[PDB]
Amino acid sequence: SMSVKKPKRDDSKDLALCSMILTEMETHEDAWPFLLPVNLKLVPGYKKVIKKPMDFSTIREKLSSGQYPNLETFALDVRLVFDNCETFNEDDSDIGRAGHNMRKYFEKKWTDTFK
Repeated sequence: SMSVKKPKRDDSKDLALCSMILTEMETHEDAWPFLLPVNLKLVPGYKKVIKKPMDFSTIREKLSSGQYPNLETFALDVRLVFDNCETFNEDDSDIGRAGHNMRKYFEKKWTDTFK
């Protein structure tokens, strides 16, 4: 509360470490469904159904231009990528499996880096 603060957690490496994690996700073999925005002209249903589209390229631009105020807003956009994938794709499809694999990959790097 006012003039009463918890000890200062060092956040000075967060930017660099989120960039490294994002690099690792970009270079995973199963990243191909997620590298670029879904083409809303060519994919029927996507625009109406997925209220907040997200992809790795868009996360990378936001990261590079100071649009994440902290590491939790970064993790929210990564998870949005996988939540959207589950909304639109069957679990037993190549894309559906890609999304489960990538979420698992991400959540392990996140825990090992920050928890």
